[PDB]
Amino acid sequence: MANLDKMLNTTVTEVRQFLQVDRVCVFQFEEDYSGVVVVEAVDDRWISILKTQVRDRYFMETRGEEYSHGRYQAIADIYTANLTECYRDLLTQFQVRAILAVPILQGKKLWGLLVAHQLAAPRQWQTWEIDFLKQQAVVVGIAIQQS
Ligand SMILES: *C(=C)[C@@H]1/C(=C/C2=NC(=C\c3[nH]c(/C=C4\NC(=O)C(C=C)=C4C)c(C)c3CCC(=O)O)/C(CCC(=O)O)=C2C)NC(=O)[C@@H]1C
Repeated sequence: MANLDKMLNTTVTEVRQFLQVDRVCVFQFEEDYSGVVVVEAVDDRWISILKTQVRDRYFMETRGEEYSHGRYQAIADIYTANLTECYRDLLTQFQVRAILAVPILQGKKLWGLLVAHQLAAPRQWQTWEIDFLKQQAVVVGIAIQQS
């Protein structure tokens, strides 16, 4: 079968349950580095962002180049982090307190992001959790090719 959608759904569920976080989702980039939240596991208590189309200026202007070379975002508390206003308001609209966002690659090509959000309260991200989510993104990268 190699059903990609099923594997991705299982992945984000697996991650959300194991890290005990409020949302894990996959953001898939369009050809211009806009994109869509294509798969999501979220706690019922918060609003689902599934299939939201996002036109993020940082991604669209850089064309993901930094994320293609392994940059990631790990922020425990988005209100004390130094974020520009419009990006903080996107996160606020997604009800985010803390964010761990890692690149999903096809070779060196940035295909999307694998993102964990904490929505209840801030949350320190541990070293291993960053490695965990990155390694999950590796597994997704393999699956995408062969889907
Ligand atoms: C203003 C014009 C807005 C805008 C600008 C910026 N976005 C920025 C960085 C950025 N954007 C993302 C995107 C997501 N985070 C998610 O959780 C999801 C979906 C589930 C998406 C699509 C991330 C991860 C980052 C961090 C990049 C990084 O620095 O590692 C920035 C730069 C950050 C800053 O200076 O605060 C700007 C500016 N994005 C908007 O949507 C509107 C258009």
